[PDB]
Amino acid sequence: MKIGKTLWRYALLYRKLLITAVLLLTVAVGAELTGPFIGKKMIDDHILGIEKTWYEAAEKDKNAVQFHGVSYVREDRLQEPVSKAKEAHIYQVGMAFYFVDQAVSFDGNRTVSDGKLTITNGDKSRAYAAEKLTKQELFQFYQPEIKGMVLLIALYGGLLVFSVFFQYGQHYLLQMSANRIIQKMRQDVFSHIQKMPIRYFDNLPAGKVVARITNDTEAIRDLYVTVLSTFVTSGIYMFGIFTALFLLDVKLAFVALAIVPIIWLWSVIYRRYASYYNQKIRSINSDINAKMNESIQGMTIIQAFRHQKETMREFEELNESHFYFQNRMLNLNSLMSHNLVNVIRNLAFVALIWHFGGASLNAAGIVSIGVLYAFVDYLNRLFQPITGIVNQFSKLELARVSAGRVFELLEEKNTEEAGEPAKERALGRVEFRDVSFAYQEGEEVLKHISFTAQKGETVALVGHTGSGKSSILNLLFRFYDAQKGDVLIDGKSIYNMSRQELRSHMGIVLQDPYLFSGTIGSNVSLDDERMTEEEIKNALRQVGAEPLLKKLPKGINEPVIEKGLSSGERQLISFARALAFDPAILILDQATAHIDTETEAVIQKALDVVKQGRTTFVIAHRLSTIRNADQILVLDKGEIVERGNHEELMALEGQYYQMYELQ
Amino acid sequence: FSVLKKLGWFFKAYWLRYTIAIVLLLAVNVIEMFPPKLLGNAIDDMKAGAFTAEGLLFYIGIFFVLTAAVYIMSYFWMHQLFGGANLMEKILRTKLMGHLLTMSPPFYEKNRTGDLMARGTNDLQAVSLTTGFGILTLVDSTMFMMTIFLTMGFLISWKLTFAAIIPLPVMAIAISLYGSKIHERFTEAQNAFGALNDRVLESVSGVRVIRAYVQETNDVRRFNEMTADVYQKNMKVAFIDSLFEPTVKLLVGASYLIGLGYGAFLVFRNELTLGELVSFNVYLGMMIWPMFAIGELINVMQRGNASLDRVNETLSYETDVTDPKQPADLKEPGDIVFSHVSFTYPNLQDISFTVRKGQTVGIAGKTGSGKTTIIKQLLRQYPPGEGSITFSGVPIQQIPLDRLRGWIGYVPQDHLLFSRTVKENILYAHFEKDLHMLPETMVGSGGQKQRISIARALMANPEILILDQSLSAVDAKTEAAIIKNIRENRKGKTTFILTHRLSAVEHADLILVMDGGVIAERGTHQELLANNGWYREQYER
Ligand SMILES: CCCCCCCC/C=C/CCCCCCCC(=O)O[C@@H](COC(=O)CCCCCCCCCCCCCCC)COP(=O)([O-])OCC[N+](C)(C)C
Ligand SMILES: CCCCCCCC/C=C\CCCCCCCC(=O)O[C@@H](COC(=O)CCCCCCCCCCCCCCC)COP(=O)([O-])OCC[N+](C)(C)C
Ligand SMILES: Nc1ncnc2c1ncn2[C@@H]1O[C@H](COP(=O)(O)OP(=O)(O)OP(=O)(O)O)[C@@H](O)[C@H]1O
Ligand SMILES: Nc1ncnc2c1ncn2[C@@H]1O[C@H](COP(=O)(O)OP(=O)(O)OP(=O)(O)O)[C@@H](O)[C@H]1O
Repeated sequence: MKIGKTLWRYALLYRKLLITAVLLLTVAVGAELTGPFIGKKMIDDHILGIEKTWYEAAEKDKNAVQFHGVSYVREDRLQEPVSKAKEAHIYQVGMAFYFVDQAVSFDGNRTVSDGKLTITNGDKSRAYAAEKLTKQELFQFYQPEIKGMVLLIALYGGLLVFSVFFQYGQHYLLQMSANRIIQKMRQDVFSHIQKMPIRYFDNLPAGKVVARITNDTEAIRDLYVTVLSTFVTSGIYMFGIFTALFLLDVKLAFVALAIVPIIWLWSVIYRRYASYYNQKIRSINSDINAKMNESIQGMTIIQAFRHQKETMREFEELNESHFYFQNRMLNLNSLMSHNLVNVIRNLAFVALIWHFGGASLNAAGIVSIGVLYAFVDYLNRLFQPITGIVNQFSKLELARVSAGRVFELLEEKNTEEAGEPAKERALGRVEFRDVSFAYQEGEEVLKHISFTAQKGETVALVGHTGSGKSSILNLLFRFYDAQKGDVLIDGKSIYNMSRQELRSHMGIVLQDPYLFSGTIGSNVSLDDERMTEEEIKNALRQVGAEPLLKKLPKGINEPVIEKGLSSGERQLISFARALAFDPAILILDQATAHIDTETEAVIQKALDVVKQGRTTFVIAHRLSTIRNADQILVLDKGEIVERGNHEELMALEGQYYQMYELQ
Repeated sequence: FSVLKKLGWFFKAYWLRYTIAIVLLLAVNVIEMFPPKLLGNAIDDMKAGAFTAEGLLFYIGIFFVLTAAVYIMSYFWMHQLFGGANLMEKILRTKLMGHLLTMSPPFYEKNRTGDLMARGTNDLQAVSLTTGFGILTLVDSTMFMMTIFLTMGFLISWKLTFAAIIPLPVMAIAISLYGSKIHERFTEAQNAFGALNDRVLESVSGVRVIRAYVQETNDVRRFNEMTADVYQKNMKVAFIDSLFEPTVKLLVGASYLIGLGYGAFLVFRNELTLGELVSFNVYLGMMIWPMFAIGELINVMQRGNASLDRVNETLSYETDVTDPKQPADLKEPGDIVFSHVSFTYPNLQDISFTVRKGQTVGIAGKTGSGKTTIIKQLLRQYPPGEGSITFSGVPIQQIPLDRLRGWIGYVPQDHLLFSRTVKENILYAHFEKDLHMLPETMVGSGGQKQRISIARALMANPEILILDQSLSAVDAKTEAAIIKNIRENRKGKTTFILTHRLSAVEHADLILVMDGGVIAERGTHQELLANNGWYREQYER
């Protein structure tokens, strides 16, 4: 089993949104990256276009610039080509611009002494006259390009607004995708939780499972957002920028491409050390919180003993290590993060300057400052997301383990497959036959528990702790399987039917009335969605006094906005639910170790209302309020020590006498 | 003073590393403005005729040294300014829980433990983040903005600067407005997710009932509805969240476009160069961070003002009595005499009784009557009432706390164990047999743990041993043996047995039966036989 394989298989769902987002992001990235390419053109061809040769031509009007004498036209803007014609240049020396009205054979170092521009470059090609371009003249030679200056600018502007939309959508789409996947995930998880054996929740706490449902799936949501909004976007932005660099230049693009291994090694070592430095602060802060919590509820005991001042010792023993590893993480951050980003950025400036100077002005030519500017912008865009990339790469492991946890929950095969209800009332003829139930292995807890409760209700099971009284309830609802013997209802084997069918015959009023958050009416109905008016009837029949206090319990009355009130009223609601659902068989796993005063009196008044007309199992331990039971059974050692009526055990003495002797 | 000193006492004694850090930070701020201008100058020198190998070598050397300087200065100053955050975290933890310990439980344990545990993490993190990150944001949003503004307003132009800068105030205000609502709509998602979590917990605890009445499909139908609501809230938040990157992209591309277009226009009027254009664009590139830094600054300085008021209220405003009063004291606690004590909880009414050195005494009574209030007051954990509790003759308050708590050997009815191993719980009784039984293993059987508490209290070899319902878990034979053994060992020592069973708290020395708000009588076991009908030996075989 691989976490990534199932993550990909889950991403394949909702693939339409993912493809839409990926393509929108790709086009937005391309549109944006085309901006610095527009800037390069708008610099090199317009601002730096003056350097191109000029020809004496008043013919191409509306674009032929006018000197103090004749009018001139650019080389590539020559709409009526005249070939050589009259060669002229506009050279730059320091800040001054100088017009040369004659052909030039070489370019290089430019020197002006007395209006005689000299270009030698160690060759002394010639000496040429010159004229200072003044100020208005320089502007006149710049006006022809102004229109283009505007045009490309608008283009830039346009794309920007364009990209904005194509930048919004994709992100939003990605969000939906991830979230929806999580939703899917959650559903499946919960579904699989309703197919889980009760053993699962018996050998596991509620907090763990709820965390494995919600918090883990939130971690997986963050994992998907990390993978998509960071790695995919960053990779697309790298591919586009590198492509643009390769179109601009090759060798400089080879230098820029030489940084990917740098990011690889940076990320590798940063993760290798940050795993240490972050595990050893998460664990230590967990220890810190555990120590602080274990030493706050004992403010009455820690104070009144010799440890009010000894807690500091072992705490600080932990805390100095916590702070030491915090500082170690700070050191690792200092040797990386924005610092290495800026180091690489300055190295990139050095690479640009070195390449251009050594390969362009060593030969005294082939300089494109538009390429320089585009490279500068491209590398500024490139060097933004490296820190986030490395941070997320380091963080990925906790999301990996959480996804693995959810996959293990979603993957194990030991589950119960059922869902079929019943279609009749069983009449409560439950029978047992030498059931030999073992919980873990070899250590049997029930020893041939054989009996047959007739339609006559109140087969009380009062016995010893650690005997199997609760095992009876567990096997009755098939929460566990006996692994031997047999159980029947009207002669039908329990282990040859469906669990939902079986539990559709029998109800339960547990010792702890479960008061699900919400309205009392739904609570008693347990949100059945199949009873409408019987709920209020079956409640008022016994707790008719309670509605007299405030509003209507069915009418969204809310005394249960704190997971409830009086425990008697709490057990009364449980009784009302059991009656409304109206099972054939009825089990009362009543455990009242601390009876709440005389409130139990009405509780008994409720019991007699429900126990009648059924097959009731009262797993009590009072042996006084159940003296009318049709068949008392006493359970010790895991075997039925004694059985009989309320009076047949008094004559025979035995375990029932032993317990009732502690009257 | 005010919000300054409220955290300033931390680096008031640490000014060295909280001033060298500022100095190095400002030095880096100024020096970082060089590389762009040097790049522009290199461009302009390449364009002009004058350029040799010496200029290239000189430029690469200066760039290298500037890189190394910024790399060392950052690696040191930021190291100092975040080690300061670490130290402030360590100081705030220590001080908070030191207040916790050096306190009493009358009104504090009344205060919810949730708030106390939430402080020590949430508000400590908030204040430490203030000290570090809020200061960094102050430096980079009050100076770095002004420095770059003037570097481009004096070395590039005062025209191009304002044009390329006009969109950034709009960007900042839009970011603030977006944050004003994303938080408002984040509470909705978080609390709907909390409701789904509550429902899942409620459905997973009541699994037996759910599957008993075969409602699991409804449950799954209820779980899917809430999941849909969570998703809907997440979408209502992501709608806004996806407006962040587009807006910064728009208002940074607008800045770049204004810079480039207006710079080309100015150059056409011969007011800039090309190197200046490149340098100004690099400056624009380096100006992004302050726009977010201002928002981070305002957020942290708005949060801290209250996230530190919390710690102040749970650290300083607390004023209770956890210490003794006058040097007055009795070196020996042998005899304990009460006089009209009326201790009340934050109960008794005219209670008076006596004890003596080497007296194993017992107390009993009914429910709802002051029975813990007797020994609880003797432990000095709640405000004193009327009367006097004198070991010899003088009021209780004068008795020192250290000696008193050292004298008392207490076993509580609501037993508690801290150390994770029983050995350390005893280093903090018939357990020689419990050693040869199921369990020095680990802590965290009720009777066995009560035995551990008894042994731990006895290990003090005290003079006033208080037992508060410490024998209700063990059998009658076991508790009888325990009391006999302790009385024989502690023959010349005092004991204050207290338990619901009226068998081991009558015949030792005396029984102070408590009924209602006053005493029923101050007789002994023999007199207890001839008295009002109550829980006598009738109810115990
Ligand atoms: C130009 C205007 C005209 C007026 C100029 C006046 C001078 C303007 C200067 C302004 C600079 C800033 C001063 C800050 C306050 C000083 C105290 C201080 O810093 O405390 C520090 C140590 O204490 C010192 O540093 C004292 C240094 C000077 C006196 C020692 C002799 C050196 C003389 C030098 C020769 C020059 C002086 C010669 C004088 C004859 C740290 O202590 P603390 O941690 O804060 O502890 C107290 C708070 N706590 C308990 C909460 C922790
Ligand atoms: C206006 C612009 C419109 C643009 C078009 C809009 C299209 C409509 C929008 C939504 C997409 C809808 C897809 C429906 C798929 C139906 C099932 C099927 O048979 O097809 C198969 C598709 O791949 C093949 O058909 C190739 C043959 C199968 C080889 C295995 C896949 C090879 C991946 C190389 C293929 C190129 C990979 C591209 C990577 C980015 C399913 O293969 P899969 O393994 O189960 O899942 C692959 C998912 N992936 C493709 C995302 C990787
Ligand atoms: N989750 C479990 N896993 C394994 N064995 C269990 C589990 N729950 C109970 N048992 C075992 O089942 C046997 C009987 O337990 P059961 O809960 O049925 O007792 P009980 O008679 O109802 O006791 P009590 O007086 O505590 O109500 C004992 O061996 C107990 O160890
Ligand atoms: N922590 C407390 N805070 C406030 N009042 C308290 C506290 N504990 C007890 N009381 C009150 O003290 C009054 C006197 O009886 P108390 O509850 O102290 O003793 P008890 O319950 O009879 O004894 P024991 O605690 O040994 O069972 C009762 O009315 C109870 O309300």
